Amino acid sequence: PITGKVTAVIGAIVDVHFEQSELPAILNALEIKTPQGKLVLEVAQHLGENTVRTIAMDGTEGLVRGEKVLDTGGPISVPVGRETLGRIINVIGEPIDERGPIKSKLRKPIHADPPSFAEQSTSAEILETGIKVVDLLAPYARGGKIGLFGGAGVGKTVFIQELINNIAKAHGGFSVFTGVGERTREGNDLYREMKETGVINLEGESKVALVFGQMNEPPGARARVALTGLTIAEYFRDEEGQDVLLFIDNIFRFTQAGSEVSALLGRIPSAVGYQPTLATDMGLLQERITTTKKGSVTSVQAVYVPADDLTDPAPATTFAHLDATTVLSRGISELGIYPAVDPLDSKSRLLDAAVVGQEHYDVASKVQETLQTYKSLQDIIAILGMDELSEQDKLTVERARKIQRFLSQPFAVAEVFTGIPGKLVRLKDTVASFKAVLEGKYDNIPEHAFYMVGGIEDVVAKAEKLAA
Amino acid sequence: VRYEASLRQLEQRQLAKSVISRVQSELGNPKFQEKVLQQSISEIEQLLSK
Amino acid sequence: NVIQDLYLRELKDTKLAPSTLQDAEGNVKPWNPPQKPNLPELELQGPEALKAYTEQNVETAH
Amino acid sequence: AKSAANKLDWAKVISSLRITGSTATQLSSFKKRNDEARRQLLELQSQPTEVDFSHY
Amino acid sequence: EVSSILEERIKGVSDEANLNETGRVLAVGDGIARVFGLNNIQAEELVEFSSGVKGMALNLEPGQVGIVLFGSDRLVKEGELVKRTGNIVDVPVGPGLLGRVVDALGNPIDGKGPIDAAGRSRAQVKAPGILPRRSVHEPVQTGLKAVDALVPIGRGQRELIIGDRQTGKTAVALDTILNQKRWNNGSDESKKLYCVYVAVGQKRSTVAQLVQTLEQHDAMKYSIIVAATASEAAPLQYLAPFTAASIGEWFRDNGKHALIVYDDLSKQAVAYRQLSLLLRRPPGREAYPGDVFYLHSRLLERAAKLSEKEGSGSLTALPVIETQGGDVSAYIPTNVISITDGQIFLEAELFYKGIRPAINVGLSVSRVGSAAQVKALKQVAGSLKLFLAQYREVAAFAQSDLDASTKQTLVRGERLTQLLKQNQYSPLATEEQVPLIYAGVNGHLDGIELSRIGEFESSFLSYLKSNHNELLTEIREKGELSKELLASLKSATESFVAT
Repeated sequence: PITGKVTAVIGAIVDVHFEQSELPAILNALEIKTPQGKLVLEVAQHLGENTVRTIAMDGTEGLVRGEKVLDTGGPISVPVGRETLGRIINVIGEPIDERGPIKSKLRKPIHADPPSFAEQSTSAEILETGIKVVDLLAPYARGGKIGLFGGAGVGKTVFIQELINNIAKAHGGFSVFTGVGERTREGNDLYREMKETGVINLEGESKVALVFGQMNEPPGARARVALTGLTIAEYFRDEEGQDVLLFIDNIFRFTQAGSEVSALLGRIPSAVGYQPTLATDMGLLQERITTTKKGSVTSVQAVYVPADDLTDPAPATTFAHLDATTVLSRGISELGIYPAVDPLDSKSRLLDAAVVGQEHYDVASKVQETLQTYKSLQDIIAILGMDELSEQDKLTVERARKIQRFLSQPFAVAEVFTGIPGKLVRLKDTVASFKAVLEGKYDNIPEHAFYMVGGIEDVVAKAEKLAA
Repeated sequence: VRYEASLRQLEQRQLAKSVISRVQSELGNPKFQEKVLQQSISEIEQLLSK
Repeated sequence: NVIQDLYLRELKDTKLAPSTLQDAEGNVKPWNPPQKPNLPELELQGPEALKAYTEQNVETAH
Repeated sequence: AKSAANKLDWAKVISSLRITGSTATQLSSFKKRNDEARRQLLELQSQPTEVDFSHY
Repeated sequence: EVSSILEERIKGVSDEANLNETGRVLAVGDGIARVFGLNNIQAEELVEFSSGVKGMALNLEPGQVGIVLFGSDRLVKEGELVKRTGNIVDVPVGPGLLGRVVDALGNPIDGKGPIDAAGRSRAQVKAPGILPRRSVHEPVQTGLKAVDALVPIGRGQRELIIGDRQTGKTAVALDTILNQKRWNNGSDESKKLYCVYVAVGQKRSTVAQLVQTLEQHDAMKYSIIVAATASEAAPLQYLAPFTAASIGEWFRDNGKHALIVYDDLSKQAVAYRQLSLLLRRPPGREAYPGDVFYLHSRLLERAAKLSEKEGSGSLTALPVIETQGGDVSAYIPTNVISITDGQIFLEAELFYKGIRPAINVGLSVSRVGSAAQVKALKQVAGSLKLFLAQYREVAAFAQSDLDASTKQTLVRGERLTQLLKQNQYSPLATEEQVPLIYAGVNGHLDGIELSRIGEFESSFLSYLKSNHNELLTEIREKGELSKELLASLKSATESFVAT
């Protein structure tokens, strides 16, 4: 049968010599039976002479040159299904949730060509979210890649959790939290916390499926974690029709993993170290995420900009792919606003006049203008005094400060965590909320009575009790 | 209209795998022998056409 | 081709029967019935309001 | 008419400008303006009231 | 139905072929393959692999030939049989490509119909010599006032558009394509441009929205789209502008006027960089290969206003450069700037600061642009570029004592700046642009307070048409302002100003 003997193990780059006229093909998966389990090697070259050069996805230590290898015949095929819901699965597609063999339906190759130009969705759609701040100034979109920027563990994880809760309401879909380069310590917290906030019920419903990819995993296997997660999503999209949302951890560590694999492959590094195949590799990852006829993946990515240099190529390539950026800030969180999101900092291309309609746009623009003027004004207004506010100026200062508290609304996931009942406010009702505040209908109501509240209608009631 | 177009695509992929199934059936047969003979005489004709 | 023969035979001998009407329904919710919200609310009903308004309204400033 | 309503509305504004004739008249003007503005968007809201079955 | 189409496909692949040579792959990976045999290979031939993909032979060596895989690495493998296509890399070119998105090879990726193409033509072709060239003389109008007199552009003219990433960079060019429908959907075929939009390195989803946008503005029918998306493989991207330029040349070599927008050549640079690095050629500056200059220059100079001998062909080139981190001294951009004639730098600060789009005119030049302009749009716009480079100075030193003269300039300048502003996908007719500029030049925007400038524009245009569209018709046909037209406009502008 198709067998070959290990003929090198320089690093984790294992060259395998296969018997003639039985040779693998590029991107095939080879499996070496080991007392360690298996080593999954992915063929990334043909060196000729009935030899190939492959990379490994598991640690290569103790390997003996001459072990028989068996060829899967194609890229790693990971089980996918509705059974994969609420299962932690490692990159080699095996359960690490230790809830035993996942009941495989179909398995599918990790490399999967991005959907055809013909099957692209010709116009954008707005993925509804419960978060009002999001729903005004950077509305989520179906298909899209919306890249989170900001703090970490400041509620960052919880923000992601909130989205999962929301997703269940929004569609009832699934999610896949894919963590690339994830601290195993951080991972423990995420699993226990996710169980605790009930987005995973090991005895029940689980929207999120977990794929955790530790940093201790080989750099090649770190690189392939992302493609594996995407495959799970595609079963949801294509084969359950669902609109789903796939989180990725650091895409810096996606880049980092890739750069290393190139260097291991011996390719001449491209500018600022990053792989020469930087553009194409990212391209495959971020073009396998889109709205097909069947469904749409939507991807939230975490961009850990190195040296906070937006000039750096790794951020630059990411920013090209991104549609919107949500810019969580700790300054804003320190103003007591949960969402942590800094509204002015966040920028979207999904917020557009045509897209959300003129009314939504006009409301948003006004809300932006009020806040924008307010922040700048408040700088010297604080120093100068509020008495140096004109009638026009104090109107804006008033309007803005009412918006500022009103933006914050508790999160369902953090109902426990803050202690305050969550607020998930529908998109239509969000527009309404701001329209009224713009017309200052209920602006005369205390700031604390607008602090940590839901939609305008909701806070009419709360205003009465809070004031009383 | 959407489901109709989708059904044409679904029909196409179902009927695609039925062709594959028929391919797997034919190459087992001594059509495997007889069509090799057809190729042989065809190669004779082809190679004479040079 | 041997393929051409194969196809012809295959196609003929393997006919896909159309999908059940219910499955089509599953992907497309059927019909829409007349909207019929009927009568909306009364408009400025009775001169009861009018008598109140005539008496009430006299508050015109200079 | 709506053109009547608005010409007389602004006429009453410039009459009230002199001797105030508005107190709660303008609140009536606001109500008629509201629904009048609704009707123009209603008339623009209208699309063909019958399903297409020639092409579609 | 599905059965008939399938049966049709089989009937359409009936019958054998006469194969006459092959080579066999030895080593492959890193997207290049080394083939044994093919001693009859032409240089830069197209080869077809057993896998079915196509590649361009790059290194013909005595013992090996090194094909470069035009995408698909997965399917290619060692000991595969590579057969010579027998032709140098060519792409179908012809009239029927109008209203067809195609990929680089010429496969319609919109899948709208089968290709209708007059010929196929080799990807690299010699540029028009000095001798068959004749200088520009016809305008291209973009419907953006600032562009159409402050940054004038003609036909067959190379004219760089440079600026910062995803400021709807594409939209600036898109507006030109849309504006061209007053000659493209305009009957005059001696005024028809046939415009090609090359989308390189862009999100396949985004491109589909763009295509849909173009089909919303019913513009697809006068335009060709070549597409080489982000997903699409880097060697395909390398050949993507060149192929597109071939398609353009067929129109050009009919003598017909055309335009090609190469959006974004910055993504071509990254592609050639990838290709070079994977061919392990020595890394050039900024890791962009040392032959990068040649790559852009060979591409750029294949567009041009041909001479009367050649039937006055034109292919207007607009190459769109994405300044990474807004670095206007970056190696690839400076190299492009030197090749291109004029640049249309766009300023990010202004874009954020209330112009969408915001065409900075300080760093926009057009080397020979003004000679292609309509005489009316030279007369009305006379020295306005100078004036607004006096405004540039004025606001430089405004932030200080201001002379009443300086204040007058500042008031004119700021207000003129407001007038320039325009919003995406709202173009202005050539006729319409003439009075608006006349007004501002004749200082009637000192007469309009800054807030009401927008009102002035729309109202003025409505006024002009109602007052006398006869004047506008005159400027439309005459295309110059006689003393009478100048007076009539002075009188008319004064008339509108009053109301």
